[PDB]
Amino acid sequence: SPQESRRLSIQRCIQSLVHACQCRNANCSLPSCQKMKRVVQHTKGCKRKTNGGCPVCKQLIALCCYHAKHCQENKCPVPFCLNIKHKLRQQQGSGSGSQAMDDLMLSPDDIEQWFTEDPGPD
Ligand SMILES: [Zn+2]
Ligand SMILES: [Zn+2]
Ligand SMILES: [Zn+2]
Repeated sequence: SPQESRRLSIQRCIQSLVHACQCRNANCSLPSCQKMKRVVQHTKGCKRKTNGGCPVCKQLIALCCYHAKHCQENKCPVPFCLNIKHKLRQQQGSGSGSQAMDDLMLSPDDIEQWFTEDPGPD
């Protein structure tokens, strides 16, 4: 199924995201660690975050929201996860399922563009 490949790509980026948020080795050798650290340091200093119109915060929110549904830690390292878990425990309570029942709202190859074609000089 294409949903398994989609879940695998999203899980690649979610593991890279939680890794990047807990990575005390900052100038790390992992490829997606450095890609996630760029967008995490960006959004922490941003003023147009998803609610406004920022595409990098919105694209980071897509993977952080997919992550937060499954995450169960008291104080997880991901910046948006805590906020998303609080609103989801208030609204949904029971979280989300697996594979065929997941946050399938995005393309798995497009997540690889979100960290390559993001806002900057040209
Ligand atoms: Zn790292
Ligand atoms: Zn932003
Ligand atoms: Zn989390």
